[PDB]
Amino acid sequence: FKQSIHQLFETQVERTPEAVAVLSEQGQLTYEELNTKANQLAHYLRTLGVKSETLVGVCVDRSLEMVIGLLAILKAGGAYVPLDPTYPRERLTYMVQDAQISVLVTQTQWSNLISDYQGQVICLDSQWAKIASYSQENLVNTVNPENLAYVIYTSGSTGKPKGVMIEHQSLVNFTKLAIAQYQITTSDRTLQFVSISFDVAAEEIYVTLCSGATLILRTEEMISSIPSFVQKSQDWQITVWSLPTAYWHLLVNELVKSKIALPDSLRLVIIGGERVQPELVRMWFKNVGNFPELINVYGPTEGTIAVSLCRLSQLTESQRNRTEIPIGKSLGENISVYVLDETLKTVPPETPGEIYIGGTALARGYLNRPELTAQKFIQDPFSPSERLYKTGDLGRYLADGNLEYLGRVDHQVKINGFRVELGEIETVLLQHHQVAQAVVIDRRLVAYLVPHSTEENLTVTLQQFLKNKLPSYMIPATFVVL
Ligand SMILES: Nc1ncnc2c1ncn2[C@@H]1O[C@H](COP(=O)(O)OC(=O)[C@@H](N)Cc2ccc(O)cc2)[C@@H](O)[C@H]1O
Repeated sequence: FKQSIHQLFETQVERTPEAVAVLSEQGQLTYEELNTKANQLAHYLRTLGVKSETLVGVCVDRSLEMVIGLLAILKAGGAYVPLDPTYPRERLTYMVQDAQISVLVTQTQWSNLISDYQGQVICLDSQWAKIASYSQENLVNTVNPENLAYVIYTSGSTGKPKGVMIEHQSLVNFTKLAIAQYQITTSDRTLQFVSISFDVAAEEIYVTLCSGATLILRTEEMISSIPSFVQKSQDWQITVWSLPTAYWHLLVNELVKSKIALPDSLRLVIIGGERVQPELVRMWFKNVGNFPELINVYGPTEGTIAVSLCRLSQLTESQRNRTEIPIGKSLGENISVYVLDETLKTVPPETPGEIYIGGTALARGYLNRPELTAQKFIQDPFSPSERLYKTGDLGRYLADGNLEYLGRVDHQVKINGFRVELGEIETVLLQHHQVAQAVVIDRRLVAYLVPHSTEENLTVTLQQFLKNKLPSYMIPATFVVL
């Protein structure tokens, strides 16, 4: 039963055309309108040469336009590549060249964001009268499940980011499994929180839209204070929150310090992205109790958003009084989450080892990084038709069957929720004329360096240098010398 993510969306549109698909502070779209507008744009893209396996850059901001754009690119048969407008010009230009993007779906306010850009550009804000002249009908057969849906960049330890290539089939599998796992229904209202730079945005978007619920797009201003976040969520009657762990940590502190009530519509809170602090888990249970439901979700971008989950509100008191909160069990039967030793053998329960993913969840690979792909995406020695992804994460299965996350073997970390390779930062500082050798460590980032020639504005200088190359969260707050 072959399916693309947009076909899944198209089935829902057919079921509930008049339901509200997407709401922002500025306007809303029904399923039918979202669909017809995405089709107009997709037909336009097809006339720009977009077809299966074509990478299309997306540099939009969180808005109805953004959702139209993503869906249109998928319907046209292309794969989208998020280009985060907050990244420096040099980084975005690099990704555009690396990926060979020749179509860019953007907005006039982000013009001049790519250096030397020679391809086709569509500005959704200024060119909508033209896109309105294209067909409103669903496109047929533009893609197969093994075709790409998105290529998303993540931090690279050798000094540049690399694209993780996700096929429709893994994404459709994730989406189907997640809807059933979360029990999403046509009554739910999901807050879209994270930038499309994080694969978690796809969770929020496609889980919502392919189940018939209402996607509610946040503003920048609503997250800067927890009370505003909660109150706005209450005004919106939000039923599902999807939160980066570091943000939920903040939220828990604030809930209790203050005497803030959760929205009465909220039924489910999904968290992930890093190790949840058992103490804050205990504090959530003491002050909030078992409703809303709280779920800890785990996985790398390379396993299509998530591969496991643990329902924290279903844990016993003593399962929660441990020092590690579990990441749980596989999202589904066709996804394997192994703890293996160094010869790729499974180990007895409660023995630590490295986490490997198998089955439907796997990315195709890294884009234009054959050596890195071969090293991470390994042929399964005991199942030769299949691959395993080496997560770099240490874990162990408990006797009760739940997986525990035990840390990293390497120097990847999370800074303010964002995936960071410390070697990326290290590798980039080296390129500067007055840096001879360098080491960056957490925690949160502190840089350690031996200059060629010191001078007393080296902190502000090296930060200026990094500001034009790396995202701001990769910029160490402090530096150290000797
Ligand atoms: N829950 C949990 N605990 C401990 N460590 C976690 C974790 N989730 C993810 N990690 C760590 O982050 C790495 C993967 O980083 P990523 O490729 O940036 O992607 C993600 O974190 C998300 N794809 C996970 C996720 C899914 C769904 C959801 O609602 C929120 C988050 C892992 O290798 C691990 O180190």
